[PDB]
Amino acid sequence: AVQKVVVHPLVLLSVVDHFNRIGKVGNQKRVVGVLLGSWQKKVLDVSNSFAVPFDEDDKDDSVWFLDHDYLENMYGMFKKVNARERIVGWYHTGPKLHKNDIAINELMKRYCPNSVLVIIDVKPKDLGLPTEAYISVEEVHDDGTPTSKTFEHVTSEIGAEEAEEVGVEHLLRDIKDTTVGTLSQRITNQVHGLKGLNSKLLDIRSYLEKVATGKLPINHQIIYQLQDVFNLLPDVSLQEFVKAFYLKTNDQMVVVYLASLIRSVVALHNLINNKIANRDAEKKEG
Amino acid sequence: TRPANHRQLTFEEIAKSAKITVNEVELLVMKALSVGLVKGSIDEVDKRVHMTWVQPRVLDLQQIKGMKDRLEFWCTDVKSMEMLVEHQAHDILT
Amino acid sequence: HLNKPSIQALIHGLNRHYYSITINYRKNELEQKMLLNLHKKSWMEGLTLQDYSEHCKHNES
Amino acid sequence: EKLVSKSVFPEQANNNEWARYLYYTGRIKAIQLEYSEARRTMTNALRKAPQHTAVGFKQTVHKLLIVVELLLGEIPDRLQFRQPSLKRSLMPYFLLTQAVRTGNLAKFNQVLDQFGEKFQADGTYTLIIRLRHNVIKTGVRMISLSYSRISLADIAQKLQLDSPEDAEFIVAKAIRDGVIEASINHEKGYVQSKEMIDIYSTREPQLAFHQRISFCLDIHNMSVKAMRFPPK
Amino acid sequence: LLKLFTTMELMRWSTLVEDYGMELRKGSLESPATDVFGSTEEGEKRWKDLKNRVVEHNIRIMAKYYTRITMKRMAQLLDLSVDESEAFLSNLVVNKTIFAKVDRLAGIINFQRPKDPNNLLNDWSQKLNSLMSLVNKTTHLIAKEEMIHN
Amino acid sequence: DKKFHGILDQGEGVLIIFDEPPVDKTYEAALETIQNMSKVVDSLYNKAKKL
Repeated sequence: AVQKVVVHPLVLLSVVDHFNRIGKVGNQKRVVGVLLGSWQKKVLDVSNSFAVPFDEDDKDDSVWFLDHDYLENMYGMFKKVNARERIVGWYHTGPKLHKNDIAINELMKRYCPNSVLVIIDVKPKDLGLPTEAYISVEEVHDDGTPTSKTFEHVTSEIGAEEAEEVGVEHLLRDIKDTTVGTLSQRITNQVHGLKGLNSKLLDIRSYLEKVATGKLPINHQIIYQLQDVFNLLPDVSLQEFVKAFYLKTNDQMVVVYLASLIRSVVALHNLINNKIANRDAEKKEG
Repeated sequence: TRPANHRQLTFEEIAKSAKITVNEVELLVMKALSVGLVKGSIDEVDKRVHMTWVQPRVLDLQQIKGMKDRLEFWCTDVKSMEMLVEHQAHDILT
Repeated sequence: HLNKPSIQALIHGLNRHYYSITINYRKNELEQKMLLNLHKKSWMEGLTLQDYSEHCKHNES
Repeated sequence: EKLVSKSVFPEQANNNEWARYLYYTGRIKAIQLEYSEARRTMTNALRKAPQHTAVGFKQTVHKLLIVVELLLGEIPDRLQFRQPSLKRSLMPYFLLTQAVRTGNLAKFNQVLDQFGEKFQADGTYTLIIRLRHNVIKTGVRMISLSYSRISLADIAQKLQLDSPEDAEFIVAKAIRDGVIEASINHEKGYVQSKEMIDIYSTREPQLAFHQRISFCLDIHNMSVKAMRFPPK
Repeated sequence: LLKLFTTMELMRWSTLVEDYGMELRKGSLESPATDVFGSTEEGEKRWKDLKNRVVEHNIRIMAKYYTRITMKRMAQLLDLSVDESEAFLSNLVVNKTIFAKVDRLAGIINFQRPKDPNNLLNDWSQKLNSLMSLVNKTTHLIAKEEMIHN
Repeated sequence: DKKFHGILDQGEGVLIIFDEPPVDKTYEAALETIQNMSKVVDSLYNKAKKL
């Protein structure tokens, strides 16, 4: 299995560049490429990705051509350039999975048994990461249900190395927020977290509506994960917790009051100094 | 069936539901905690059993509908709080 | 001329055998909204209450 | 009172003008039975008095504050009476406070006999008569502070009331008058004072800190706002 | 018996004796009873020590599960007199084996350590963080499910 | 005498024992800072005499 996938910034700019160049000349939905990376103990670290020619027919959903010789030659070239990178999976810019993704995953497994599909969306979404690493799982499902190839999910996160970090910092030095918890950025982040929570809850509610109406199947799994979530609710308004939280709020407010007093005294001292300076300047004027 | 807020279970209620004597409820709840089916705590002075349940359960379409409307209430509350914070901190938001 | 030559490049032959060319970085959105994800901060980070133990310790110190 | 209710005093006024207005509003409120507001306003006016510049204003404010506080059920601080400038002026008020605290109605009557005309000329005779007929409030407040479950008969005995039923009437009137925080249990006839609760674990400390922090931030904003920066 | 001493549930001394006294002390031709629990003086001393171990295990189970068990119920469940049970619990507490606060006035044996406000709010924060993480994971699985069943 | 912490209640007779909350040094520091700032305000009073 793969416990997590780290997609370095270059993979993303390579996948944005491939989508742009293919889209600019002709029009093609989705963009398929091979992901190259190194294996940690269990955390796959994707660093580079190269394009692979890929024609598909959306209508049939079973016709798709992916170069074998082209992929092998590209991998040989990259091994000559840097051999520490072995094939670890494939990426396609298509926002949603596709019915033929399983065959492509098997073809990739032909080159790497532990293949991770990272769906690198090229549409900027303000709520969430741009990667979603998927893996192929064949099981018996235990709970007496038909088994199929499917796509198990693995946590994805975007890291970077020193060189990529330096490049990113140079690139985003004009649209980057200051590092440090300025109150403006803290309040904005809290608002962003509220918005993200609202979006996640809306997605969960839409899925629950679909399940209730029958449009989608009752999982019998993960659903009780939502039940566990609903059990883990804080249960505020308990008397003991209310007293403790009031104690904490007052303990913080006393420090805030001391800070406000210090700020007021400093401001008053500065005002006194400025007034005396102005008066002295006026007196020395004549 | 508890409203998820009054999670405390009276000893009489458990005795009646499970048809177990007054003194048998202690051992029953202890076994439930031991096997790994409940992660709460038990109190004898008030004869109420604290409930913190981790073991999940299968659902029914009616149960799913109830969960869906409860989550709708939760998301409406979250949206209201987000709107309040955003409107009250427009100047500082940036 | 809104840029400056470097003593190093000058010593090794700048404006003598080699001449520098202004390097402009062609950056676009999509390629700048994807790179603001290296450290984007999850929604959860903006709702985590820190920990009250070290928070109290920091306030006291 | 109509003028004060309708007109609004500018916040950015002189401290001395604010003190004079506070004294006037305090007299208006005290004569109008808003005793707590009168006490607060006159204490603020005394606080905002011009350090040591106006003796007479301090004298009058102290006298009226003493009268209003005596009416409200609080025995005033002795430092005021012990001060050098206010001693002779407030001597009759010192005697009045002595009589009120001791609870001797006869002492109050002889105090009025000697300095009644002085109280009149000071414009506080009516308030002094109100105190003469409200003296029992101070005793009830002292009993509330001291005891927690005082029996009605015992409270009547202590406040030299004639009968316990009169004590019950007076105690209920006090529970409204903002003087006591007890709850009579007429089933067994004892005055059960409200049990004290940990204020810190409640929200009141947050409210006090909010008021103080708002004042500090406003002071900082006002200070940085002018800054008298000269024209270069 | 060995399994019973590792299971996290109360074993009553009366029931344990009724079940294992014949098999542990006397034995039979098919049950060769050992001399560990024999009728000799050392046998009785070790039998009392076994009862002490059983009561200690019972008290440990209560401290792990209960929060406030009346003295009467503790004595009943440990198979001991009220005063003797209180003395045993006090001896255990003094040695620091287990945490307890014997409120002799109301017969309360409260086990929970005092809940400092910092720890309570920390537990609330941990619950909220777990809820947020589980919500994100369920959203990821939910997106997967919507993706698959197009 | 600040020995073992607790309070007696002769009404019925018990020896209650508690854990003696520490003191919350933060409030002591805040009070000391308040005193220091009060004396700094006094110093500013000494100043500002020159207008």
